[PDB]
Amino acid sequence: SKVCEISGKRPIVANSIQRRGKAKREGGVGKKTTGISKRRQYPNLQKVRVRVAGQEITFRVAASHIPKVYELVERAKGLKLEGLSPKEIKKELLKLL
Amino acid sequence: MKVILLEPLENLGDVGQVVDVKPGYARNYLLPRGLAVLATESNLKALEARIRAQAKRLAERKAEAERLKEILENLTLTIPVRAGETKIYGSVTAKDIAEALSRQHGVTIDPKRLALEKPIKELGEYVLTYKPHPEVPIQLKVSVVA
RNA sequence: GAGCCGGUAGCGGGCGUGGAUCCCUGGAUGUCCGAAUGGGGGAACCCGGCCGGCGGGAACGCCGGUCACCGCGCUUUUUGCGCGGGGGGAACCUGGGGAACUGAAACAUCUCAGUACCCAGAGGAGAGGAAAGAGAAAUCGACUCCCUGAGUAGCGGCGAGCGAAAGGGGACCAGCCUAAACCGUCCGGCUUGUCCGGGCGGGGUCGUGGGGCCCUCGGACACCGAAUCCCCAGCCUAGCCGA
RNA sequence: CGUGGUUCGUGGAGCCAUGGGGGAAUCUGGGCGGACCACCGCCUAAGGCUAAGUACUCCGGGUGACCGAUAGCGCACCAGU
RNA sequence: GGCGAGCUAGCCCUGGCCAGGGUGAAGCUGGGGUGAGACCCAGUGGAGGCCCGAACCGGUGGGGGAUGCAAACCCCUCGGAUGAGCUGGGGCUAGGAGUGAAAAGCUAACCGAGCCCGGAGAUAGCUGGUUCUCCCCGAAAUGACUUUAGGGUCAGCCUCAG
RNA sequence: CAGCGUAGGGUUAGGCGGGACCUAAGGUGAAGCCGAAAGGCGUAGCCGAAGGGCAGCCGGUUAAUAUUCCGGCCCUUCCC
RNA sequence: AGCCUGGUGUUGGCUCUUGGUCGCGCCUGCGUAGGAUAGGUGGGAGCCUGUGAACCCCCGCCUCCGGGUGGGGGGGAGGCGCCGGUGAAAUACCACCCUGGCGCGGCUGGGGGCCUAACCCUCGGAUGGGGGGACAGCGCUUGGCGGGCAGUUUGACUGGG
RNA sequence: GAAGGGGGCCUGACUGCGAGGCCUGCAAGCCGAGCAGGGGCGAAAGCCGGGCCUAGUGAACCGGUGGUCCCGUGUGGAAGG
RNA sequence: CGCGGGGUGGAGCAGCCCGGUAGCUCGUCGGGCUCAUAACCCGAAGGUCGUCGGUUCAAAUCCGGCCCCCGCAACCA
Ligand SMILES: [Mg+2]
Ligand SMILES: [Mg+2]
Ligand SMILES: [Mg+2]
Ligand SMILES: [Mg+2]
Ligand SMILES: [Mg+2]
Ligand SMILES: [Mg+2]
Ligand SMILES: [Mg+2]
Ligand SMILES: [Mg+2]
Ligand SMILES: [Mg+2]
Ligand SMILES: [Mg+2]
Ligand SMILES: [Mg+2]
Ligand SMILES: [Mg+2]
Ligand SMILES: [Mg+2]
Ligand SMILES: [Mg+2]
Ligand SMILES: [Mg+2]
Ligand SMILES: [Mg+2]
Ligand SMILES: [Mg+2]
Ligand SMILES: [Mg+2]
Ligand SMILES: [Mg+2]
Ligand SMILES: [Mg+2]
Ligand SMILES: [Mg+2]
Ligand SMILES: [Mg+2]
Ligand SMILES: [Mg+2]
Ligand SMILES: [Mg+2]
Ligand SMILES: [Mg+2]
Ligand SMILES: [Mg+2]
Ligand SMILES: [Mg+2]
Ligand SMILES: [Mg+2]
Ligand SMILES: [Mg+2]
Ligand SMILES: [Mg+2]
Ligand SMILES: [Mg+2]
Ligand SMILES: [Mg+2]
Ligand SMILES: [Mg+2]
Ligand SMILES: [Mg+2]
Ligand SMILES: [Mg+2]
Ligand SMILES: [Mg+2]
Ligand SMILES: [Mg+2]
Ligand SMILES: [Mg+2]
Ligand SMILES: [Mg+2]
Ligand SMILES: [Mg+2]
Ligand SMILES: [Mg+2]
Ligand SMILES: [Mg+2]
Ligand SMILES: [Mg+2]
Ligand SMILES: [Mg+2]
Ligand SMILES: [Mg+2]
Ligand SMILES: [Mg+2]
Ligand SMILES: [Mg+2]
Ligand SMILES: [Mg+2]
Ligand SMILES: [Mg+2]
Ligand SMILES: [Mg+2]
Ligand SMILES: [Mg+2]
Ligand SMILES: [Mg+2]
Ligand SMILES: [Mg+2]
Ligand SMILES: [Mg+2]
Ligand SMILES: [Mg+2]
Ligand SMILES: [Mg+2]
Ligand SMILES: [Mg+2]
Ligand SMILES: [Mg+2]
Ligand SMILES: [Mg+2]
Ligand SMILES: [Mg+2]
Ligand SMILES: [Mg+2]
Ligand SMILES: [Mg+2]
Ligand SMILES: [Mg+2]
Ligand SMILES: [Mg+2]
Ligand SMILES: [Mg+2]
Ligand SMILES: [Mg+2]
Ligand SMILES: [Mg+2]
Ligand SMILES: [Mg+2]
Ligand SMILES: [Mg+2]
Ligand SMILES: [Mg+2]
Ligand SMILES: [Mg+2]
Ligand SMILES: [Mg+2]
Ligand SMILES: [Mg+2]
Ligand SMILES: [Mg+2]
Ligand SMILES: [Mg+2]
Ligand SMILES: [Mg+2]
Ligand SMILES: [Mg+2]
Ligand SMILES: [Mg+2]
Ligand SMILES: [Mg+2]
Ligand SMILES: [Mg+2]
Ligand SMILES: [Mg+2]
Ligand SMILES: [Mg+2]
Ligand SMILES: [Mg+2]
Ligand SMILES: [Mg+2]
Ligand SMILES: [Mg+2]
Ligand SMILES: [Mg+2]
Ligand SMILES: [Mg+2]
Ligand SMILES: [Mg+2]
Ligand SMILES: [Mg+2]
Ligand SMILES: [Mg+2]
Ligand SMILES: [Mg+2]
Ligand SMILES: [Mg+2]
Ligand SMILES: [Mg+2]
Ligand SMILES: [Mg+2]
Ligand SMILES: [Mg+2]
Ligand SMILES: [Mg+2]
Ligand SMILES: [Mg+2]
Ligand SMILES: [Mg+2]
Ligand SMILES: [Mg+2]
Ligand SMILES: [Mg+2]
Ligand SMILES: [Mg+2]
Ligand SMILES: [Mg+2]
Ligand SMILES: [Mg+2]
Ligand SMILES: [Mg+2]
Ligand SMILES: [Mg+2]
Ligand SMILES: [Mg+2]
Ligand SMILES: [Mg+2]
Ligand SMILES: [Mg+2]
Ligand SMILES: [Mg+2]
Ligand SMILES: [Mg+2]
Ligand SMILES: [Mg+2]
Ligand SMILES: [Mg+2]
Ligand SMILES: [Mg+2]
Ligand SMILES: [Mg+2]
Ligand SMILES: [Mg+2]
Ligand SMILES: [Mg+2]
Ligand SMILES: [Mg+2]
Ligand SMILES: [Mg+2]
Ligand SMILES: [Mg+2]
Ligand SMILES: [Mg+2]
Ligand SMILES: [Mg+2]
Ligand SMILES: [Mg+2]
Ligand SMILES: [Mg+2]
Ligand SMILES: [Mg+2]
Ligand SMILES: [Mg+2]
Ligand SMILES: [Mg+2]
Ligand SMILES: [Mg+2]
Ligand SMILES: [Mg+2]
Ligand SMILES: [Mg+2]
Ligand SMILES: [Mg+2]
Ligand SMILES: [Mg+2]
Ligand SMILES: [Mg+2]
Ligand SMILES: [Mg+2]
Ligand SMILES: [Mg+2]
Ligand SMILES: [Mg+2]
Ligand SMILES: [Mg+2]
Ligand SMILES: [Mg+2]
Ligand SMILES: [Mg+2]
Ligand SMILES: [Mg+2]
Ligand SMILES: [Mg+2]
Ligand SMILES: [Mg+2]
Ligand SMILES: [Mg+2]
Ligand SMILES: [Mg+2]
Ligand SMILES: [Mg+2]
Ligand SMILES: [Mg+2]
Ligand SMILES: [Mg+2]
Ligand SMILES: [Mg+2]
Repeated sequence: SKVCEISGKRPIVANSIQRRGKAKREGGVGKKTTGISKRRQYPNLQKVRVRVAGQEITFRVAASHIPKVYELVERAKGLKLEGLSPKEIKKELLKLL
Repeated sequence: MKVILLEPLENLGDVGQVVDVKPGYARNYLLPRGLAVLATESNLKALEARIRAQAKRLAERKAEAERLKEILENLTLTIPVRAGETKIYGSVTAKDIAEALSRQHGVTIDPKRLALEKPIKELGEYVLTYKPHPEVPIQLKVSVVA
């Protein structure tokens, strides 16, 4: 659950590569690798509290798609439900088709 | 980022000036405080619609005077009063100049705000002025007898 | 088509040409546990709500029915209703994760290997698939699969080792739906409008670029036609004749 | 910028994918032909579906220069006992 | 990747157990003492990881046992025995992990890294083993180089064909 | 002869124990939080006992059961 | 792994304060020496002033305090040079620039203070209040410390090693 | 009877090769006449491809530097070889 | 090899800027106070200012070639 609620960006797995030596393109004999290990790369997840209808709604999104939250907030049309307006603001209003 | 202001500020513009600012400012201050809204393609469209609405129902209000200015600024009404001599027993008020014109040429006016200041006594040829905004000077003759 | 009441004789009884046993298809019944789903729980036990029934029957007990959760849709947040999901399956498949021994006659990059294995998901298959492709021929035309190209091109502590594609030959054969411009409509927001937005319908789907809108021509009986529905042949699930 | 995929182990390193930052355009638009530039060409990304040819064998069948009870399945026998 | 704290270690919740005797702290009361005290003396009292010693928990020395009664036993002897005590029941923590008044102890009778299945037919320049018959020939235990020295590569020496 | 073979018989409860009671460690877990997936947390609640709560004592009887059957005396809860 | 750390995202408001670069504007500079307290080199018989000069008085800055230099003004028609020379140079002016300085704007960087509204904590009470506060936390990235952990290496000959 | 000492000019401490051999497990190491180019010393014959000789040494890989033709991923370049 | 500094007298060392003193301390000598030496006072010694060539009227200055010592920073088949 470290996944963007809007873009669906979720942590990926990537290698940390320890290289040493002078580049070849700088008259070095070339680079050498002293280790390769796995690590996660998490999306830059942040909270976005935004007031909709009468309720406060909180999105967990990548900083990158924060704009999308407020665009999803513009679309307004009758909905006095529970703290679950996002259920409606969500994919219901994302791409739908 | 560009937003549409919904109020004068000092620090930005006023009531409709599309001005860009830090998205942080927008998200955590303006928008939440109704202080403004985002320059959406929609919101921007609806703003032009906003501007045209006024500019129309406004340039129409001026097209109401410039019209009622012409039918009035040249035609003259007569006020026959128990004048005695150069000093009316009664007095023609703005309220009167109204009723008069309503038949003497058949139009309606204020009758308030007419630059009336104090009911007019005595006789002669008077030139007053009217409204609203860029206006018209009405001419009228206070006479004598019935 | 004459025997039968399983392996299984026996004791003690019965059934069959009025067609039994047996075989195939369909249906009925189907305790309790188990995804297990009224609630508990140390699976196969225990304890309930609601409606109905049974016993003299209020207390008690039994019988039938019903009551988990989650998602989607309607719908008035009401409150309901409908639909679905859940779990399992030899191997096969895709995805998310992902070793080490070992090899390098030591060892760390490299190897083993995206293997073993864990997890999720799918289905009789799964994936993939209709060019923002190939790549030097003014060339070819979705994808999958086999042969070949080829141990080539390359990759590589240039070590150990790793190892393509185009093209050619085959199998199979298929191509479609949308989003948007534009138009109609219902609805909601309001700082009421040739306003914005959402919902449905029409429209449109392309690479010799395509579509929308405007005008002109002539725009049609047609002509193509399913991967959908329907019918049928054929096939599977018992058998029969057979010198 | 950080990585994965490809034969490509940073290599002249493109292409496809994308965790981070910045961030367009709508045919005179964009991507690609292995850094880059020009020229000449190829193709139209950011929506979706799509039979068949393919993989497997719990299951039924048919075959064997396959075994024949220390073999063949762990089990020919009430054995995952 | 799973299975294990029904053994053992620690901890958490709720219970239970400790014959009998001995020593006699404080405090208390009274008396003496003083300006008032400290304090002293009696009696009372009944404290303590206090004493002796069963149950209970131990495991000191010796003998026995040694294909045992027993894969930790038996006899005699010995330590603790109101406490950091013993113990039933219900729980929690684990494999580079737990738990440990600390021995690398213990984590289901072998723990310097548990068990099971799997990768797996790991690898083993080492050791052992390698099955009918007859015929002909018939070595080597040296040189070079080798993280090489009981292993190899080339040469040397054997054999077969032309 | 047997704790062995074959066969037949034998375990009787409103009050004893446990359950249509309670909570403990802990476990589970509407709300909620977190995590690539598996899953990990977690308020209330629920589960959880050798703790709390709750009404039976003395005899007789069978080859074998008895606070269970019987006899005597004595109590609990529910319904009306 | 963990921990420290720069850049950047989340991340906003208001200020004061500074640096780099650039354009422009105005000053900046000393050797007797020429008559002097003329920065390099050019152009240069011309000028400057009656679009108010020198001579003075408040004024600011610079100073080798010698003077340099404008602003306010009393001021009312002069005020410079070449020339001649005990000096590389000539010293009206129009210039292109050097060195450094202030000034204005431009593109960027650094710091400090205050604010609150993200983010965090807290308040039997919340659409809110209080505290912290664009810090901290967290994402990506930089470099470092790093037996806490991990994988390994740690030669052969040798009158045994 | 110089390989030793002295002086004069000079740079063959050449380029392109190399018959044939020494040694030798491989790979190496060694000697080398002669031809060609263009030279040096010498009247000449001739000698000269470092040093009286035998130690003064390091496979490959990976890179640096200067050249040069050669390859240059559709083509001209460029990157890189 | 790459980047940055410079050697001044016997020593370190200011003059390196807007081209112009080729300085200060200790050591030794001369001289006086000191019963004394040192302290302490007076004066004085030694610089073609790392190399050469340049742009200016010169120059330690600025450029450039040059040389090592020191300084900095990588790489090593
Ligand atoms: Mg890294
Ligand atoms: Mg190069
Ligand atoms: Mg590895
Ligand atoms: Mg962004
Ligand atoms: Mg039977
Ligand atoms: Mg019978
Ligand atoms: Mg009969
Ligand atoms: Mg029949
Ligand atoms: Mg049936
Ligand atoms: Mg049925
Ligand atoms: Mg149940
Ligand atoms: Mg009923
Ligand atoms: Mg029922
Ligand atoms: Mg399904
Ligand atoms: Mg399933
Ligand atoms: Mg499952
Ligand atoms: Mg995968
Ligand atoms: Mg996989
Ligand atoms: Mg997944
Ligand atoms: Mg993976
Ligand atoms: Mg390995
Ligand atoms: Mg091998
Ligand atoms: Mg190995
Ligand atoms: Mg090996
Ligand atoms: Mg080893
Ligand atoms: Mg691999
Ligand atoms: Mg599965
Ligand atoms: Mg098929
Ligand atoms: Mg399919
Ligand atoms: Mg598909
Ligand atoms: Mg298409
Ligand atoms: Mg095409
Ligand atoms: Mg190479
Ligand atoms: Mg591979
Ligand atoms: Mg092909
Ligand atoms: Mg083909
Ligand atoms: Mg086709
Ligand atoms: Mg509309
Ligand atoms: Mg539509
Ligand atoms: Mg449509
Ligand atoms: Mg349509
Ligand atoms: Mg067109
Ligand atoms: Mg027959
Ligand atoms: Mg026959
Ligand atoms: Mg990238
Ligand atoms: Mg890669
Ligand atoms: Mg490499
Ligand atoms: Mg390379
Ligand atoms: Mg690449
Ligand atoms: Mg790559
Ligand atoms: Mg390109
Ligand atoms: Mg890319
Ligand atoms: Mg990206
Ligand atoms: Mg184009
Ligand atoms: Mg291409
Ligand atoms: Mg190209
Ligand atoms: Mg680049
Ligand atoms: Mg193409
Ligand atoms: Mg498409
Ligand atoms: Mg498909
Ligand atoms: Mg079969
Ligand atoms: Mg047979
Ligand atoms: Mg047998
Ligand atoms: Mg067998
Ligand atoms: Mg036999
Ligand atoms: Mg089988
Ligand atoms: Mg067997
Ligand atoms: Mg069996
Ligand atoms: Mg594990
Ligand atoms: Mg235990
Ligand atoms: Mg007892
Ligand atoms: Mg006692
Ligand atoms: Mg007393
Ligand atoms: Mg007393
Ligand atoms: Mg006593
Ligand atoms: Mg006492
Ligand atoms: Mg004691
Ligand atoms: Mg004792
Ligand atoms: Mg004792
Ligand atoms: Mg004792
Ligand atoms: Mg004793
Ligand atoms: Mg003992
Ligand atoms: Mg002992
Ligand atoms: Mg002993
Ligand atoms: Mg003994
Ligand atoms: Mg003994
Ligand atoms: Mg003995
Ligand atoms: Mg004892
Ligand atoms: Mg205690
Ligand atoms: Mg206990
Ligand atoms: Mg372990
Ligand atoms: Mg440990
Ligand atoms: Mg202990
Ligand atoms: Mg043990
Ligand atoms: Mg293996
Ligand atoms: Mg090994
Ligand atoms: Mg022979
Ligand atoms: Mg012989
Ligand atoms: Mg060996
Ligand atoms: Mg050999
Ligand atoms: Mg022969
Ligand atoms: Mg018996
Ligand atoms: Mg009773
Ligand atoms: Mg009892
Ligand atoms: Mg009870
Ligand atoms: Mg009941
Ligand atoms: Mg309870
Ligand atoms: Mg839990
Ligand atoms: Mg969960
Ligand atoms: Mg979940
Ligand atoms: Mg209960
Ligand atoms: Mg109880
Ligand atoms: Mg009790
Ligand atoms: Mg009871
Ligand atoms: Mg009683
Ligand atoms: Mg008995
Ligand atoms: Mg009795
Ligand atoms: Mg009774
Ligand atoms: Mg940081
Ligand atoms: Mg920041
Ligand atoms: Mg500034
Ligand atoms: Mg200028
Ligand atoms: Mg605050
Ligand atoms: Mg607050
Ligand atoms: Mg505050
Ligand atoms: Mg921060
Ligand atoms: Mg780091
Ligand atoms: Mg490091
Ligand atoms: Mg270690
Ligand atoms: Mg280290
Ligand atoms: Mg290893
Ligand atoms: Mg050795
Ligand atoms: Mg020896
Ligand atoms: Mg010896
Ligand atoms: Mg000589
Ligand atoms: Mg000579
Ligand atoms: Mg030869
Ligand atoms: Mg040699
Ligand atoms: Mg020599
Ligand atoms: Mg190598
Ligand atoms: Mg190279
Ligand atoms: Mg090379
Ligand atoms: Mg070429
Ligand atoms: Mg190509
Ligand atoms: Mg090219
Ligand atoms: Mg090169
Ligand atoms: Mg080259």
